[PDB]
Amino acid sequence: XAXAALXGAAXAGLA
Amino acid sequence: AGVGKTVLIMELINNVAKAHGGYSVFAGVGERTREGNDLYHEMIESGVINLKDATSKVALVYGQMNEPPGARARVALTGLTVAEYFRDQEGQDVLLFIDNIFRFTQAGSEVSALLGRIPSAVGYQPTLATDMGTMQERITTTKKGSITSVQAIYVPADDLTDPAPATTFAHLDATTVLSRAIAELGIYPAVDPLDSTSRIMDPNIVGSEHYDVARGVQKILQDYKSLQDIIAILGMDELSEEDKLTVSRARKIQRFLSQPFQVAEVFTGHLGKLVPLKETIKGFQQILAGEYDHLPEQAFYMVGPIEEAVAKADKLA
Amino acid sequence: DPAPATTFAHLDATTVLSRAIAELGIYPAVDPLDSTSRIMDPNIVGSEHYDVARGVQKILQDYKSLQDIIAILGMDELSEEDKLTVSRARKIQRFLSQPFQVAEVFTGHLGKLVPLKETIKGFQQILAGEYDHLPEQAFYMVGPIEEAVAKADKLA
Amino acid sequence: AGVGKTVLIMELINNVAKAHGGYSVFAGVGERTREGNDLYHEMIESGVINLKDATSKVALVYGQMNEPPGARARVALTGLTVAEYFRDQEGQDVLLFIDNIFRFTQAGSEVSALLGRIPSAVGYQPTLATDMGTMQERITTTKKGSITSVQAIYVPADDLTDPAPATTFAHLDATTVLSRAIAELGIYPAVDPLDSTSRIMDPNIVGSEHYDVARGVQKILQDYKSLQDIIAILGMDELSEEDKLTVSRARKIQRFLSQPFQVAEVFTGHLGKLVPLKETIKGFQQILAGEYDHLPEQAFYMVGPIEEAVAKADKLAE
Amino acid sequence: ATLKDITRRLKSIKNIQKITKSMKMVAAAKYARAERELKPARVYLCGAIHSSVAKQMKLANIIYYSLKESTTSEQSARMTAMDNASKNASEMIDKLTLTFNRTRQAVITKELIEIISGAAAL
Amino acid sequence: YFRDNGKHALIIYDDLSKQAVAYRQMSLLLRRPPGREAYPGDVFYLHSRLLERAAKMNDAFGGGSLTALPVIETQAGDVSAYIPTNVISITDGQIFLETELFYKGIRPAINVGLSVSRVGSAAQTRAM
Amino acid sequence: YFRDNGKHALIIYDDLSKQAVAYRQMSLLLRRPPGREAYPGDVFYLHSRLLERAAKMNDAFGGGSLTALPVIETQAGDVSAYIPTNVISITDGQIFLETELFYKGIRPAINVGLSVSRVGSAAQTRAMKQVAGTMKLELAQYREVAAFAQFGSDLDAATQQLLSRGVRLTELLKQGQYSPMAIEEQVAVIYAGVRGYLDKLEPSKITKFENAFLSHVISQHQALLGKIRTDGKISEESDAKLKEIVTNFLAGFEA
Amino acid sequence: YFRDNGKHALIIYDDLSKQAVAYRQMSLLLRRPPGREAYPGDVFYLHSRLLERAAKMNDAFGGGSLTALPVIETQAGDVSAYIPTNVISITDGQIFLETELFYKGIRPAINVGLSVSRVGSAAQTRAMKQVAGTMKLELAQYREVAAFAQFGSDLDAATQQLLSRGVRLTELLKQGQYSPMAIEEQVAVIYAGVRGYLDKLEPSKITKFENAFLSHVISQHQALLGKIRTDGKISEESDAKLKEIVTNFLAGFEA
Ligand SMILES: Nc1ncnc2c1ncn2[C@@H]1O[C@H](COP(=O)(O)OP(=O)(O)O)[C@@H](O)[C@H]1O
Ligand SMILES: [Mg+2]
Repeated sequence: XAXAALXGAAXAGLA
Repeated sequence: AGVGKTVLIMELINNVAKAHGGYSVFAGVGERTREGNDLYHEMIESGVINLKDATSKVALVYGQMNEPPGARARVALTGLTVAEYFRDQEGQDVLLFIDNIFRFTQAGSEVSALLGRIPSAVGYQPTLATDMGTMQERITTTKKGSITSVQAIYVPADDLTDPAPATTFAHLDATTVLSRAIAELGIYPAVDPLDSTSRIMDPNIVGSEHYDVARGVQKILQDYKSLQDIIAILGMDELSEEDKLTVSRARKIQRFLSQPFQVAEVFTGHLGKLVPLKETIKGFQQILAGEYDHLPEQAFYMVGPIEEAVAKADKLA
Repeated sequence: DPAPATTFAHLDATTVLSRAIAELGIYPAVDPLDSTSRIMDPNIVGSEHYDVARGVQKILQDYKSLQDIIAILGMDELSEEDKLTVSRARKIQRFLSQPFQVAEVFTGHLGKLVPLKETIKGFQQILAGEYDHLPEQAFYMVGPIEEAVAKADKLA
Repeated sequence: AGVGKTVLIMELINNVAKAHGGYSVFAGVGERTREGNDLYHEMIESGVINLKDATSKVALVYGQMNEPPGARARVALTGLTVAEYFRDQEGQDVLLFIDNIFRFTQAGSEVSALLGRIPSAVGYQPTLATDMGTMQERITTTKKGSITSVQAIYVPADDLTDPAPATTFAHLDATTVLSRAIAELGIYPAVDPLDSTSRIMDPNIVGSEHYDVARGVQKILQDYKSLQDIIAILGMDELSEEDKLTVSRARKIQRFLSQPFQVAEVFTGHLGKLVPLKETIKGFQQILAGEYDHLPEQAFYMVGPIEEAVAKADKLAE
Repeated sequence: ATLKDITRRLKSIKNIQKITKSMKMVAAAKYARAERELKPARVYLCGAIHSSVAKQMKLANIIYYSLKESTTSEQSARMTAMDNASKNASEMIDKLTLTFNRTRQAVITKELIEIISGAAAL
Repeated sequence: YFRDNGKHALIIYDDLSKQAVAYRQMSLLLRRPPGREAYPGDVFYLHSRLLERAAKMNDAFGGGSLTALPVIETQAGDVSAYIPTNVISITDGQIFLETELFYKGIRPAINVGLSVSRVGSAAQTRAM
Repeated sequence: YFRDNGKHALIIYDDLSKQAVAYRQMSLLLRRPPGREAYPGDVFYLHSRLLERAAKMNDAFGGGSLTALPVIETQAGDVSAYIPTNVISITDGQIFLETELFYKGIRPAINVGLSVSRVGSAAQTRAMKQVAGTMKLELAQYREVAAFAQFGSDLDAATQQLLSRGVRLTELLKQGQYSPMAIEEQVAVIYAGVRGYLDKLEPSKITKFENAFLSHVISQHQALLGKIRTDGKISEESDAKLKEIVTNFLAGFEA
Repeated sequence: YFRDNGKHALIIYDDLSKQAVAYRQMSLLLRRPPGREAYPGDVFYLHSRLLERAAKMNDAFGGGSLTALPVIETQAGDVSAYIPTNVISITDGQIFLETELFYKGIRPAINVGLSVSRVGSAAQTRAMKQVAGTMKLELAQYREVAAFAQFGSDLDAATQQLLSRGVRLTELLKQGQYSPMAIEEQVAVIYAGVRGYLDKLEPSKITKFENAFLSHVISQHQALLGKIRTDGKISEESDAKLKEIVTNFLAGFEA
């Protein structure tokens, strides 16, 4: 949510 | 950061010059002035750049963050032009690095907006896909040579379906996921063996052998991942003669997947290794095989070809 | 959406179809808590009809609220009482489906046309716990309640 | 909408404006006409307004909801202007009440397109902030005089991030945030304990007892907030007795925070209570201290001072 | 749905998932112990446990039996139950994030369209 | 007419949702730039102006009155919505009906929590 | 002016959010084209051109510097909104503050997990690193388990350990306002928890402990701190001296 | 041209998704009001007009035809988006491929439940009708019991048995690329599974059985195939012959 972008590239192995 | 991003970028460069006599370009789209200069001297200290001679293996293109949208909009192309030459004029196998692909797109929207056009979904440019394709498409293998691009991707809001990222995937042939966790195991390059993917990982393309080995390494890596939870809680022992081998091997595997880079010799005090594809398949093939089950873990840490795994064991009594 | 949204006001009866329901295999995929009719009035359909109708809706509404929990924790932690609404609801839910002549090619069953009194009835009983013994499946894709009893035998 | 901005403003006029001893200015900007009438007649019935002599302690200015955007875009200025006079020209300390300042902003937005402007975010005018600035900047205490402004602030769609409410925070020294979620529970005043702030909430200013209690009260509510969603599903058993005591205390505090207003009797069906600062600090202090773990929550609901909670317990005892 | 609303559930289901996951690790632990202690004794939210006996419900030598058994079965049940609860919670976190991102995007577009709309009418 | 003549009237505006749409239409067609959600920047005013008319006159004016019961149609039970809040912020309270309540057997589907009366007991008989 | 002349300067922009708004207002009034959130197409550029001006010069230029602390005000924690996105993307890191944290008692409300410093240790003293490093590690380790605590009906002593270290270290990070400490004082305190001295202490006391402990060393032991400062690190000696200093103080403390 | 001249063509639009974005680009640049997803009001029509052109002419018009297999790319399996819904509301069915399935190793990752063929049954061969008919039925009874739940202990022989075909049938449906099968070859292999000739067998063997059992009947039995294919139905003899054919092959199959 709101600040998730500060994790990051988290679901990357899905792309 | 923290994860060997620059070092890996530098080894690739090196390895391209070495194994393919191909040069490289580095395009910094929206580079932080601080970081550019830091990249510069880092390459230098590692050799890839040579201020004294004519042995430099990289050309650097910069589109700093202070530059106006149009400049940060074009810099990638500029870098592209450069690389194209080592392909269309000298038929090598160039390397193109775009850092970061996101800032390209973003630069596109800014220019678009300025041109007063109506933004599309999520505010991006109506020409999002074209802007991208007129660029991406120049990156290919022609009859003369080939340009390969390593693009640094920044996913917005961690949203894989965001227009920016989504568009971009339409052109990717493979991902290289650097992982902080892996790095934490001391493993370097810190590439994630389970998250990183390739379109060419098809037996129809890499050949049944290559394909099988790969699919082998991965499953084991996967299985071990399962057990991971058990080990820590219920203790490493209900493990079968079978369950205990998958682990052992996996653990050897995880290590065999790590490696010393020539780029990092300057102060790693360790010689680099440029393992060959043949050697790579063989190595993993055997571990899977069970040839080195007797060998100990640490034997495989930071080495090149399996042969080194063997010798390391020696020196390790 | 402005289109459909602005349309409701012009109808006397509305059959809202649901993808969610359809995906469950229920056909027609009518949402029983979202479809309405100006005629649903005791002084028009009679109180027997009016009572079963509201009866069915209340159990389905009740089941709907339990769903969030059932979703993480399943039924185990449910009350004996709650579990009974869930059973009944899932049986009413199923009993609402039906094979159309027009859709025979897909259901693989012979179309059925249930008479109003047949419907009021079959629903009463379900409500009234007269079939708490039969399995859900017995109710799926059938005409009159009678067929739902048989289907039960066939299921053994 | 309807969370108690006005009522709270009403209780403050009562508990503060009434014992003032200086002037007061109440500017009704874009609010309900019915209200202006209620207030006027109340001021009179209480002598704050005197129709026979010069004892009037309050000036009134009105630009209600039945006015065109132009009037609404200006009443606040009118009211503020009156108030500035008593600040500077005379200087004897003034109380300023505005209800509701949001209306000033929404007034501007209403004519903004006819003024030929590209709309900013959320449909607001592009000059929102500045418009607010040149205005809010006059509403202030100076060396000449003192203003004590209480402004009601509407929150469109209940979204505190809305450009308007959002832009206002900076202009304040103290903020009382009301919440529908709290209100919905029957807890009035519906203040959100974890979203309200004051510049003086400083140990160096209110003192450590005040300070430690407040913070103490906040920690427990936060602690409890965290747990809420969890016990909700997983239940309460697995909870440590340590943790099931904060659940207790929190629930109690949550109640002790409510209060029957003098101005809301028509609403609560309870005689309004006015608690003094020390009665407050103490009552909470005690609850935190475990000194009432025996009384029931309900006893704490809709009461004034802690004693009433104790009394209510007995009355509740059967 | 409201990003504020979806953020709530998400915030919570994220928690429930970790708790639940934590409870299983526990349940597995005790259950390990139990399987061993069980061995000898035979030579003499917990799933559908408490209920199963409850329904069908309407010394020492054996007391320790029904006990020594009723704990393996329980620590067994809790474990699998919590295993699936987080399995559920994970399906949910994944599902909700999807709704989050659809809305998140939609909100942005909707605003921008509004702006453009008003600008173009001048 | 009734209000001003010491008589008593009750007016139902069923519903103000469709009226706003009409307004929005009329407005856009005149080329007045569209505002939030496409409505004219003054939708609030459109309703305030109207509902302020409902009132209770003093004995000096005949003691007559005008009581208004305006109807608003939410979507997905969302009362926080811009128009729904616009109107909630004018009237002397609201009666909120939920479909959940309704189906559940609670009819009227009045949601006690969310409904209010800014008049309070002053509008009730002592008995009540 | 400072930067260029061999001097060092610090700058705080409070906020860049308001400035963006100012710029937007002008843009739209001039009728330039509006983008997402009504921001002009050159709003990114506005900040990048600003924030880049800060930098560390080379001796060849004077060695002077300009550090920047720009402030951005998010909304409902939406770091991904327009302006926050730019600035985050422009700067070398972020210090993320949360309300939840704040109310929970963590003040300053720094969300340690989500905050960053690209520059990192390259800016930390050897003294600090000497301690910062393990701290960072146990915390990260706590963060993994934290959620379990409140329901840890029977956790092994392995993780149960990290829970303890977790809360203590966390308590160590707390801080009052207007009272910035010297690098030497910070390490002394951190050393206490990090070494395990406060593990048996009560969480409710860490705040009190530090206060008093630090008052003591600032009073009594200004020579060790001087050392720590000077030597730039924790010598094997000063290390031992600290051991006694805390072990005795603690004893005293729990009388 | 082919449809119009008594001939038969196949057109593949790969993708309609990208065309739609191309058109949208055009539309926005022309300044046409962006709607849902920023798409212009006429994007549905963009698709309908195109797709209406695929068609089956009668004899009095050449009996020719045009078959369209348009491709649409969903984001995160969201089958409700604006563009996907549009297209679904045009064609005569869909074949949804699942990410889950694809990774779990089921390819073609076809979602048996979701996918549809509104008009194709009539176009279906009897032979397939004969075998495929009781395949979705079987798969229907398998769709249920086949939960997300990986570790589930089951009871009931029937439901057990149902679960058992399901995994076999599923193995029969996996297919590599570039190796399109002859209809008669399909009925043959499908026959083996739907009839029970693979029940006694282990799901990991299915693939292997297929290739081996297929080459076998292709090599030795071109005689029966041709009948099936020629007759276009499965005659009593053909079926009788087939039954033994699976029978014997089985009997000799090396694990
Ligand atoms: N302090 C309070 N005590 C009891 N009821 C209250 C209180 N504040 C508000 N209410 C209820 O809320 C309604 C709306 O309050 P009001 O002040 O009119 O809200 P706002 O001005 O914030 O829209 C009141 O009419 C009353 O019914
Ligand atoms: Mg009010």
